[PDB]
Amino acid sequence: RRKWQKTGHAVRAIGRLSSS
Amino acid sequence: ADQLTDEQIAEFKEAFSLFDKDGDGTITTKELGTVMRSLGQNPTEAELQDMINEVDADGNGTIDFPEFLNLMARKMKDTDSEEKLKEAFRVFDKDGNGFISAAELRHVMTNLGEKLTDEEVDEMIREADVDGDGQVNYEEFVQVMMAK
Ligand SMILES: [Ca+2]
Ligand SMILES: [Ca+2]
Ligand SMILES: [Ca+2]
Ligand SMILES: [Ca+2]
Repeated sequence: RRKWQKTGHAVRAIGRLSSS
Repeated sequence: ADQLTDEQIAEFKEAFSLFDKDGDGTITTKELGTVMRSLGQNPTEAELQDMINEVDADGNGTIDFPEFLNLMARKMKDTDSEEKLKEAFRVFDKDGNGFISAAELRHVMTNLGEKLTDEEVDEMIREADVDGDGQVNYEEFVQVMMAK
């Protein structure tokens, strides 16, 4: 359930770590 | 903001598990690097260490769950969020035609280690497919990703 969201959280974490 | 419900914490814990391959509770440069490359990125060792240092509150060289949780709980400004949502869209949009198809979604999830059936992916595409064109654009992408 909400596998798309779980997956999205990971991808988003990478973007936040890259810090622009 | 950090007024996370247990349901949200559990969801973030599962996302953490995609990185934490050996399940020891910490993310190393090796693990972070593996995930980024399966997504098409090519980071250097220094870049990986620098990324970990950003959230390494205890200085142990790795990212544990509490640190990952704080990273995800952080609220950022609009001009930051928009750009980051766009960067995220680009990851799934493999062929870069401005849309996300079933194949591309399945591809990113498969590389991440998740086992999806052919039906599950098509079910997901239809839930987010508002305008009914079989694919998912940026607006539909933002709605599904940031849901809850
Ligand atoms: Ca680990
Ligand atoms: Ca740490
Ligand atoms: Ca596409
Ligand atoms: Ca659509």
